[PDB]
Amino acid sequence: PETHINLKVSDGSSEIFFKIKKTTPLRRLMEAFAKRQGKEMDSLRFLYDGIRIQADQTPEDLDMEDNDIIEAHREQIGG
Amino acid sequence: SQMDIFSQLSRAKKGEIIVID
Amino acid sequence: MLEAKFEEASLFKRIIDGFKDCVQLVNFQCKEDGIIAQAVDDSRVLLVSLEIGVEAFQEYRCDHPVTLGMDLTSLSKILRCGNNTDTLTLIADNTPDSIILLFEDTKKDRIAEYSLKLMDIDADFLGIEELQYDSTLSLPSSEFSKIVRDLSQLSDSINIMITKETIKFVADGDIGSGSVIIKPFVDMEHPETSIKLEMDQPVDLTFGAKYLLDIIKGSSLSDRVGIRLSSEAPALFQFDLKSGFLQFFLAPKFN
Ligand SMILES: *C1=CC(=O)N(CC)C1=O
Ligand SMILES: *C1=CC(=O)N(CC)C1=O
Repeated sequence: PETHINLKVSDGSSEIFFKIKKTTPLRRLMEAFAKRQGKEMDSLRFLYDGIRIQADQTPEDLDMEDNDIIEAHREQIGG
Repeated sequence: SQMDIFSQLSRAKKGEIIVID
Repeated sequence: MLEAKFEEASLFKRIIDGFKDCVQLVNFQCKEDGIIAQAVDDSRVLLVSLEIGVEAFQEYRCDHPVTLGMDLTSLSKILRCGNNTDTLTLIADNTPDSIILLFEDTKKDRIAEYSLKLMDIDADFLGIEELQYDSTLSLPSSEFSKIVRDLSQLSDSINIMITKETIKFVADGDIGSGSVIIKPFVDMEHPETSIKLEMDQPVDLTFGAKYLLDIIKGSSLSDRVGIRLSSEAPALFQFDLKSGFLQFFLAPKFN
């Protein structure tokens, strides 16, 4: 229930499913997704609800509901 | 000009998992 | 049969009052797990849909789906002859042609009960599968209200326009234009003041401001509003209530 949360990070091509405590900084999650991609952490941006997720923030204060999708795109000049 | 809500409803209708704690 | 008991007749009156700002008639679809109040505005452009969940009621019972087509005048008339603090009970059988409201003062053993003849209403035909949505934003409902009150002063129509990182509201009077541009944002200090945008398709619609002016009254009920627009589909505005959901479906205007 209140314990954890499950999240998907999709780069449009592939996915990864994640379990983390609602209070954990997303930094790790983001890094985990980056390495499993073989990309540089700073070469992609993680969008959520239209905002640009910041490594510092946690799912809790982002209003994250179970099985939310997080969008990773290449760091470029908008779509 | 405004349109009708129904004629618009008519026209309209017609495997890894990583874990961190 | 149908037996719906509100703890306070005023709760029901509040509902009836809300509706009386937009519509004359409501259809009360009573299903086994709550009631879905449905109405269409007189000019046939706005569609309101209220979902009174079961825990909203003091005691609910529906042995079989019935539709109670009511006239909001009549209903308000009956509600006068009742005290806001009385319990209210709607009583109907499996195929009604008439309903009974039953007011009950518990602290005195007073019981009052009036009949109401039902009628046929076309908002029985609200069979929207909710469809699907190019874009979906959500924002503080009063913030949305402020915007609407401002630009509705400029013009008879308002234009919403969504883009990968931009919601842009605009109105053009022959006395002045004006426009708001908002951007998805979050803060930890006040999470509930946040703007969430989920875009899949740039959208650009225009709505009659008077309708938007009705729609915004929902803000008293919910401190956030969800907006879902799609190219050629009615826009959805919706407010979460504790025991249900208020929803408007508004047709955009064509060019
Ligand atoms: C028109 C204003 C309002 O608040 N509602 C909800 C019942 C309307 O239908
Ligand atoms: C209370 C006022 C009134 O007109 N009626 C008849 C519907 C009442 O019950």
